[PDB]
Order: sequence, then structure tokens, then C-alpha cells
Amino acid sequence: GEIQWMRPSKEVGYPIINAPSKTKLEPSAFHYVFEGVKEPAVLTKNDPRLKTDFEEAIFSKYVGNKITEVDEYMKEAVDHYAGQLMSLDINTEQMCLEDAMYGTDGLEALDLSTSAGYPYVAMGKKKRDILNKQTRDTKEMQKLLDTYGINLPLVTYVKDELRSKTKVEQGKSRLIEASSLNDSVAMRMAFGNLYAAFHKNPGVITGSAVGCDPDLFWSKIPVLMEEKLFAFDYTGYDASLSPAWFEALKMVLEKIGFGDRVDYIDYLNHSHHLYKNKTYCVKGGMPSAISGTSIFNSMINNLIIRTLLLKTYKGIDLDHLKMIAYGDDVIASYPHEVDASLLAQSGKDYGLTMTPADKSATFETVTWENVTFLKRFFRADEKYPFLIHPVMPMKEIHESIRWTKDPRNTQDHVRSLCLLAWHNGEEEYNKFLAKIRSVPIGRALDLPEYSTLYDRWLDSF
Ligand code: NA
Repeated sequence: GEIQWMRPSKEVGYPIINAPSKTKLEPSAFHYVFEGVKEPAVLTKNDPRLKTDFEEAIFSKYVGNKITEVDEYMKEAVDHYAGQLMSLDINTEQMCLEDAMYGTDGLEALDLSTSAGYPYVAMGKKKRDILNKQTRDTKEMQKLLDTYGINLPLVTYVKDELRSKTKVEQGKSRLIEASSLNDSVAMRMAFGNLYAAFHKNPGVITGSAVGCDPDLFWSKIPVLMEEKLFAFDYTGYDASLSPAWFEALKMVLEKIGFGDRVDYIDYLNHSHHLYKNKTYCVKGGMPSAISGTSIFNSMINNLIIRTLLLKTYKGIDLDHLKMIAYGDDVIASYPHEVDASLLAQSGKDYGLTMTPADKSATFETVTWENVTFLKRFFRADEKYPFLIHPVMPMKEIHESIRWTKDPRNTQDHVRSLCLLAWHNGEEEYNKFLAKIRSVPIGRALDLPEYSTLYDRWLDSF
């Protein structure tokens, strides 16, 4: 991805977009009961903690576009992946407006708490004013589609979340690039059934984990993986994607019966954004918050890994490449050992910056003991080995519990963390609960005990 130009929005007929500047994150009642070093991300140019220009830092993710056309290895990757998706008999018909707005089997209703995007954010009109969960009314939406059309600018917001000390100082805040409600609706109508098929089929056929339930999915992954695992991290995946990867994605869509609306992908590839009082044009780079972001990043990841394998290992049998992606995150396997370092080398030529799995210093062999997916390790249950625990290290949970965005959601927030933590074992879980209960706020929470969560887990399969 590369920003073509940036200029005052007024110069191109757009209003100034008001974006938050004060974090809603504040120390929680557990701030001093648990250790952590993360703080709220810099949200404004004048944040005192900044040690470098903010604007420059947030847009530096756009490292450029390394490739223009779809080469022969990519075309082969496209054919193999598309052929694989064909086996799912994905319903290629457009999804009706109602289901696209309020959901259906395999697709949850539009989130009413997220931005409505342009021009609604500028007209002070909320989603709640347009959608009605109880009525499933499409009349108001339909008039808006007719009035403002599609392919509207994407509104950019700095994401309010916790970040490392370094990322705070370097102004490395992440951005929310929200599509207009009109575009979310149009894209969900165009690809609604594709989204549903993926959500209902997490695994090695879709090559996607989007919509998965880790508590149940983890026991299914090993049987899907090959004999040899391999993985690696991407540096700024979304923003590094070159236009050619979007074209390759369109080829897949065409081959599986959606050639009908590949135009929507152009809207993702060549897009314009509004940030504060500026407007800018980007070539390449996947927008962080459009409907289908994680699904398309996942599809593209399937194309990337297949491409690098073909380019690096001629004669590779893609029918034995078993991988599952969640955006840029991936867990992959092959009957034979492969060199991630070589794949990373080949990756640079395609505009991808690949590094050792989980921040490792060197490319090491990935095993069932050290592999992670969605930050979770895999650990067989002690009593029933066939049941696999998704294990997120307590470090992440501790970092998260030390802050709150709304005192009213304290119990939901803490319970959510408990659902993640108990997998670390009864001893650790109890220590976690004891610390929570070392302060008044924690003592007033209704939290599940270990045996309750274990029983509930067994009863969920
Ligand atoms: Na883009």
C-alpha cells in the first residue's frame, strides 16, 4: 500500500471529520494488583509521550507497492485455492438487504455500536436512527443507498487501545478505516453468502478461522494440520499488500461465481480516506474496518503462502498444504519440512515482510509445543487428551485487566478474561481469582470457579 496524495479535505469537497482525542482507557480497580507495562495508544499529535512525529508514524505502515502484476506463481496459487473453495458449493447469489443488515445463518447483524461512516458522521446521524433490530426495517437504509450511493470515503480514526511503551513513544498507533454504512451494506449484500460459508466452515478448505470458537475449534485443528508445521509473522501485513494481491483475489472471486461483483474489491484496493481535516488516496493496502476485512485478508493470505511455496519449491504439492489463516495470522503445515527463512526471502519480492513466528529472533522449527494461533498455544487436556485447550498466556490477560473503558462493563470484561485464563490450569486460575478478590470491586463480581468452567467446557462439545 502507498498513499498517492494527501491534502485538506475542503480542497476536494469534503468536511472536516471530528475524531476522538481523549482515551476512554483508565486504570482499573486492578491496576496495582497485577503487573503490566502497556498504556493507551497516542491519539493526538500533541501527546506528551511522543518522541517522534505522530502523523508520520501512523502512516508509515504504507511501505509501498513491490509488485504491479499477477505473475505465474500467483496465477497457480489462485487456481489451486479457487478450486479448493469450489468444493464448498458456496451460494453465489446476492444476499437480500434485510439479511445483510440484520443477519442470517452464518452472518451476524451489523454492529450498532460502530461508526456509520461518511457522510452520516458529518450529518450527526447514528446507526440506531437507521436500523431497527425489532422491525428489521430496510426502508430507511434503502433510501440512504439511493441518496448517497456507494464507494464513499472511508473515515479514519486512531484506535483507542493498549500499546507497548515503545509503540507509544514511536507513535505507532493503529488506525480504524471504517467504510460508510452504505458500503458495508452493499458489500454484505454482494458477499453475504461468501461470508456465511466461511464463518460456517472454519478450517483447511476455506483456509480460514474467521468466526471460530477457540474453545471447540482447537480440538479440531491438529487433525487438520499436516505432519510438519511452519509459521511466521508479518510486519504490517494489511498495509503492505500490493494492488496485484487484490487482483489475484478478484480472480478467485471470479472463478467461484462472484466475478459478478469484483468491482467492490477495487474499492478496497484503490481507496480514499478522511482523517481529521485531510483526505488521502491509497493504492493497495487493505482497509482495517470494511465489511470483509478479516475474510479477504485471510483469502489473500492463502494466495500468498501458496505463491511463496510455488516460487520457492517447484513441484510442491499444494493439495498437501494445510493452513488456516485469520487475517495475517496463520498456522500452516506440509508433509515435509520447509524453510521459513527462505519463504521470507521470497516474500520480500512480493512486498511482504515476514519474520520468525511469535517475535522469535531466528527462524526455528515450529512444533505443537511452541506454536500459537490467535496468541493461543495448544495443550491437550490432562484427563481427556483428545480435547485440546487453547492456552493464552496470563501476561496478556494481566495487561488487559489493569484498565477499563467503562466501569459498567467491569463484570463482562473480567468474565471474558476468565474464559481465556482458566485454560492455564486450576492453580493459575485460582491465583488469578484470588488477586481479583483482593480488592472490593473484584469481590463484588460474580465469577465462575474452575470446576464450573471445566465442566462447562466438557459439556460444550
Ligand atoms: Na486501499
